[PDB]
Amino acid sequence: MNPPPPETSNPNKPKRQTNQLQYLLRVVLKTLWKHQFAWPFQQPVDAVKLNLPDYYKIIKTPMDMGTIKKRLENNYYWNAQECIQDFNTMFTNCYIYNKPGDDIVLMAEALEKLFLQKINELPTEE
Ligand SMILES: Cc1nnn(C2CCN(CCN(C)C)CC2)c1-c1cccc(Oc2cc(Br)ccc2Br)n1
Ligand SMILES: [Cl-]
Ligand SMILES: [Cl-]
Repeated sequence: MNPPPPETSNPNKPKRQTNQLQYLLRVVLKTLWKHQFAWPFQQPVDAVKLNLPDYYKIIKTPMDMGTIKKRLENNYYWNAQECIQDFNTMFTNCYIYNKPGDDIVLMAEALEKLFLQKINELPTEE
């Protein structure tokens, strides 16, 4: 069975809108989401429908761009580092579960390269 998705709403959690988080939504997330390789990463892994009974035995910190998108749109984060960590968790999970040269890994690698290019221009906090 699938676990509940990562949290995207939590009223008592401290949270902010910073200019860096706005950049992560308007530039970084937007760039990755439109890419031809984004689709596997646009929602949590459905281990039931993909017939992956081992996925959530192996991946204990799941993350995906649908969750990140909801977090950014709901202003769930305190800082940019927390969101950057979510992206890095997503990529790392893909590399942990899959094998070098798999199609999904080639896709994650292309998205990660673009991610790195965009976060190099993360603005100074205003
Ligand atoms: C994210 C993410 N991380 N890992 N995976 C799967 C894990 C299982 N793998 C099976 C084949 N291995 C054993 C060689 C495929 C990749 C996904 C994911 C998420 C949503 C859909 C999706 O569908 C596929 C995408 C591609 Br490209 C290729 C096949 C499918 Br099915 N994959
Ligand atoms: Cl399953
Ligand atoms: Cl493959």
